[PDB]
Amino acid sequence: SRGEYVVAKLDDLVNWARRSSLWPMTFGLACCAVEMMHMAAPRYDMDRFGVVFRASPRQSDVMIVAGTLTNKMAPALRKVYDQMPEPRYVVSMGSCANGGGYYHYSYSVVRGCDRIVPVDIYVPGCPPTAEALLYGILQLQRKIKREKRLRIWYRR
Amino acid sequence: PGIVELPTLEDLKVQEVKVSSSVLKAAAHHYGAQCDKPNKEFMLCRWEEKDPRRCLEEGKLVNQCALDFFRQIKRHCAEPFTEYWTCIDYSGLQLFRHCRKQQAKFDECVLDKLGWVRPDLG
Amino acid sequence: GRIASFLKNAWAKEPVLVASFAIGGLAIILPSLSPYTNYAIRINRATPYNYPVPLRDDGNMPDVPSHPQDPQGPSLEWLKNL
Amino acid sequence: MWFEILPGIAVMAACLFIPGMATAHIHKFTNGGKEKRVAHFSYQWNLMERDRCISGVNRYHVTKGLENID
Amino acid sequence: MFMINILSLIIPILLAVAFLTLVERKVLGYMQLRKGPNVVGPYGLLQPIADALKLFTKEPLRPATSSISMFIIAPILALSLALTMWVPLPMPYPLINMNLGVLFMLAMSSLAVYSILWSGWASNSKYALIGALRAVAQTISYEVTLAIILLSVLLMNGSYTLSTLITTQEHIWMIFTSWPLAMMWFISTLAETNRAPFDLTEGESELVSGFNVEYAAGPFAMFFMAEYANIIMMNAFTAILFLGASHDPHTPELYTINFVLKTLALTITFLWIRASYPRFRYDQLMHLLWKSFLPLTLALCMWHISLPIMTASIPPQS
Amino acid sequence: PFFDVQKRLGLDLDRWMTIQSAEQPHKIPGRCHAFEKEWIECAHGIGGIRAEKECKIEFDDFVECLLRQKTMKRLSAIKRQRDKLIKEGKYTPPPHHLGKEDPRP
Amino acid sequence: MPLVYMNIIMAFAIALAGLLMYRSHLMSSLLCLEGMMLSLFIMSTLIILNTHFTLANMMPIILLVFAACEAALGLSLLVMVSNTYGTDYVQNLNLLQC
Amino acid sequence: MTMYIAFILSTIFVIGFVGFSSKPSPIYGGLGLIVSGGVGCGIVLNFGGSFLGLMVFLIYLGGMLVVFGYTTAMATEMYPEVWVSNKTVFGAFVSGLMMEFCMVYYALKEEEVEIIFKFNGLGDWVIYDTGDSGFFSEEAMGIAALYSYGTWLVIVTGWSLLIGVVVIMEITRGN
Amino acid sequence: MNIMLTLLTNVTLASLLVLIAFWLPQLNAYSEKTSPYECGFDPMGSARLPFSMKFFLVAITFLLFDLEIALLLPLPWASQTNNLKTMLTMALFLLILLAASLAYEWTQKGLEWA
Amino acid sequence: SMMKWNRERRRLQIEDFEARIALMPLFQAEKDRRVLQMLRENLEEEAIIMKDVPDWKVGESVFHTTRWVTPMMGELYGLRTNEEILSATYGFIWYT
Ligand code: SF4
Repeated sequence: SRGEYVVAKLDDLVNWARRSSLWPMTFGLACCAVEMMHMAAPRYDMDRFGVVFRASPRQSDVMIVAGTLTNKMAPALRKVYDQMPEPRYVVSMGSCANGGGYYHYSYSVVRGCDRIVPVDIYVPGCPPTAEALLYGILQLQRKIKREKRLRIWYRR
Repeated sequence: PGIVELPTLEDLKVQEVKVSSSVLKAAAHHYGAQCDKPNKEFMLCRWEEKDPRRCLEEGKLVNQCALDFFRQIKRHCAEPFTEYWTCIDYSGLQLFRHCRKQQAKFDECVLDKLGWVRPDLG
Repeated sequence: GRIASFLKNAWAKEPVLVASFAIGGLAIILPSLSPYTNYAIRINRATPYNYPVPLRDDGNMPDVPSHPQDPQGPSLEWLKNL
Repeated sequence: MWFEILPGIAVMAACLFIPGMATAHIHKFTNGGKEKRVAHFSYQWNLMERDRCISGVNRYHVTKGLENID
Repeated sequence: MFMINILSLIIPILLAVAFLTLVERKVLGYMQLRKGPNVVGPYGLLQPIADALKLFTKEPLRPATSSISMFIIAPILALSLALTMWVPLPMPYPLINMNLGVLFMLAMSSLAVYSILWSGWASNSKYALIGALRAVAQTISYEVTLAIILLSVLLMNGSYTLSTLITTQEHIWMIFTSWPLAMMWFISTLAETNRAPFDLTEGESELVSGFNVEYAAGPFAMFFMAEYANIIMMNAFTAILFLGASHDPHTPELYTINFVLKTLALTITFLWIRASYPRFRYDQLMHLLWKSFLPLTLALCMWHISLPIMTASIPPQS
Repeated sequence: PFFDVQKRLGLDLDRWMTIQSAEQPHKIPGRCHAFEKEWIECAHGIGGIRAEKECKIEFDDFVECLLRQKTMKRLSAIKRQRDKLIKEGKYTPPPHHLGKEDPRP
Repeated sequence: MPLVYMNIIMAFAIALAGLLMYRSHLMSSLLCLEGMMLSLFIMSTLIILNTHFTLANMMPIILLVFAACEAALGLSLLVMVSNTYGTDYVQNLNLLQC
Repeated sequence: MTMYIAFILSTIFVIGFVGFSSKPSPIYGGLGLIVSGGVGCGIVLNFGGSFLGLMVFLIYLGGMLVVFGYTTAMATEMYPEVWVSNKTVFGAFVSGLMMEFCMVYYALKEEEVEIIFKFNGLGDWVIYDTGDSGFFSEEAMGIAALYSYGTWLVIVTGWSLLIGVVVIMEITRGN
Repeated sequence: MNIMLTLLTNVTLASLLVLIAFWLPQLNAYSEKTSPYECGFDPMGSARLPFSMKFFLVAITFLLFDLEIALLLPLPWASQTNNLKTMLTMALFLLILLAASLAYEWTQKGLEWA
Repeated sequence: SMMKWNRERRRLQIEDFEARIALMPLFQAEKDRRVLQMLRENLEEEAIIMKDVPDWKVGESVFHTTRWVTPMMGELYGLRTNEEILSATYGFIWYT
């Protein structure tokens, strides 16, 4: 159907815009943030891919939970995620963020950021290498490329 | 109070100098040099009398003299003047600076055929 | 002597104020002793903003010209040479 | 390398160039192949109105020369 | 056809702003041993378009504590004023030729400041309020010196008509006549556009995002477009005022090309400064302008008033 | 207590701007220079009490030039009459007033 | 008199009524003073331009200069009042009575 | 409709005055003052006063900036008031708008309205003069005579401004 | 009228952009998303409480100096007079009075803050 | 360099002003004739318009003085078309 073709092409345009311009928020909890900065560094510059760190949650599109999320910090993380406008995607970097890692059995650690906020891509490692984080970001971009919001709207 | 004594339409009818602003500006200096007398008489009438009605005849004389000036130009120096006023027309401010060469052509032709000399600065 | 010490301290510590005061003082002083200021006044006067109203001839005005391009009256040769 | 920056600068330069050229050529088209007349003082506007009257088509740019005389 | 001219001025300027974002990202990256955006489009050309689409397809959030009317009005004011200021500029022929175009631009720049203050106040957030107050302090610091420098330079022009600047600088650039005023003017333009080292209103490092901390999606895009357009417009004003260009009336394209190149160079200088220098403290910015720039500007204004008189160089009024 | 220090010392501190008929830059005339001059000349040295009635014609002309109240009233009456005639259908504006003739240069 | 004069004089009347009818804040009444000054500027400018009183086209600028002087005075007093009471509320100027 | 640009702008001016005079929070009153200043600039430019109007707009734009900062500092309130947040402010606003609308329609319809003076409904274009100023801007030449004719006004105003700086310093010393 | 048309066009473009930004996107507005931003934790007080201005004196002096900015703008046309001596004297008088005011405030610790 | 260029500019301005001076008398004559013609047309059409109205003298002056008073915009263009009125009143201001 011509309507299906138009919807598919418009969805392609929107997904391309969203994946090409991915603005992570300046959120780094722990050692994994340093590998994130190295990703921002010249060798693996993420600005080439359109990933620009923006501080304000309302002006950001992706939250990368780099570092251990303590029970004290979890409400702030949830608040920052909520204040972030949608579409919003969450990437969990490092074993500490993914499932608690080295401090899984600590009283003051949330055993994974999945408990607090929905996570789209999990980047393994402790710390994950900057190339690994870039791979995760590109995987998130492909995931956005696979999204079918307008097609589902037309079919619904 | 009293009725205003406006002049009749026929009396205020005169032959008109139907030339564009660029054409007048191109010939402005020679026009002032040649037609000074009647123009100065009309100006004195206007400033002393302070009535537009009182000086209508002098204005008619002014218009006639301007027409005669343009007629002599057409007879003797038409083409150089046409090029000159064409050049001035292009500039939005109608600057003299951009058209110095065509002005030189017009001045030389006018000096030869008609003997007019351009008034100097001031 | 002490004035020189003050000037050196000013240039070392507050150069901008020294330059500003020097420039302002020169602005005040130099125009008074400049020959060309009268030329500026004359140029401003010479500009023909308003029409040169003719004056009636009573026969006793030798200096006033009876027509432009006549030897009588003001001259602008000075500005042309300037 | 550094030359890779140049293409975006060229695109920006073309975008910036478009306005001035468009303004100049639009003025030329509207004003009969001549620059739009600048009226910064009342005298020039009076000249423009007189030209509008002289033209006969109510367009100031239309210029009547020696031919109209006599 | 005047509407066509208005669209011709507006639409290309916005595209220029979009590609200026790409140029800045690449120039800063290369000055930082990086490559600016290159993945999205050949040499990163399509990155701006992707950013605009992403922002305008992103949810706009109206803060619960915000005053909606001012919150919405502020971006509209910023963008409309940014586009308006381009109108009087002679490139070479201005869209609107005003006898007092320079004062018009000054007043319009003054008006644009309220967009930042209104946005920050309406946001009803502490960081936004701090950014608005910083913008107030910045205007207090820079407006007087900007006006005095512009007056001093325009004394040689003889008018506030922007078009006549071309005639005045026909034989030489005015930077040679007034290079100190040119330096202070460039810094003041940096201050007015809220660009580094005077990027205090946004101040990401110190204030999370400054006045726009509560703005997302389209309104933030409008604020960004206004910012970049103001950068380009102010640099173009500097090019017209000081770095004059040759204008052949029969061929305006030459003047347009020269002017565009000079403005591009000045904007690149803006990005260069943002990369090189650190940020000032707003107390330090106000002190710089009031204690250092203002006295020198007063002295130079006296000098420029006297110089035409003592040198018999008073410019023609017309 | 108007100590006329200006008149005593021959200083024109502010009298230059007191009237519209005084000297102005580049001899730019005021919109009512003639009426103001006539009124000032009429009421000179005769005192305010006398001038208020012996120069009332001059002052009324000056006020009419300044405000145009009577001229505006007459123009409004003429326009009202013209509109009423047009409504009645017994009047038709001339072609030159309607724009069918080129106005005199 | 044309209607624009009517509107501008009405604006002056409205500003005067606003200033004479305080509510709580002093800043608002200082803004009403500034509004009165703006209305006066507009009236003077219109009169001087319609009557071609060339040497009187500077009077509006002097009026504006002294209006800004007055505004500065008002704000400098408001700052002291706020410091001494914590608010700009007019009800705190109550120590002096009668 | 373009035959009466002046009237529309003056009505906008009066509405801005009814806005800042009903006394909302100083922020919205400053908004009203800014709008009224812009409209007054429009009116003065329509009458031929480009420099004066632009100067008013520029000066009030800067003045309202300091007012805005002062408000956020001294004239601040937890719930700032808009023209629809209190019955008094909205009463004042509505009364002002109604009073305008009343006089506006009265004068537009009636040939000659007379509130306190006599006003004629004929458009402002009538009063304009038919003369020519030549190669000059009469407003600019008059405003420039402050330095050639108004030496006394310059003296007085300069002294007033210096004494104003001194006065502000003394009034804000605060002992 | 050209200036009016240009202003209308620019304002209409901006308003259309705002409309497209507030209507094209999808929205899931909930209380926590529209709450004020305080770097993750909740604000203590309001953002409408008084915010002390440590540079009040400089602001009032800014008003007083913007007056002088207004007074000095006619200078370009003033240089066209025939009494250039008086014009120059008065212009330098005004600029020297502005300099004096700045110097007084500076020396009296008025340009400093707090 | 600026001194030289500005002096040349002043000389060219003098040249332009002299051209205006030369052309002004003809313009003054044209303007006076046009104003008188417009006033006469207004007077005649008014004589047609208000012949019926009682106690209305036609072309009666509102000034006691029997002296020429420059007509206001309303007098010349009062009964002309709206486009003419807009042009005369606001053309120079609006033109840009
Ligand atoms: S996962 Fe490893 S590198 Fe990352 S924050 Fe935890 S301990 Fe540090």
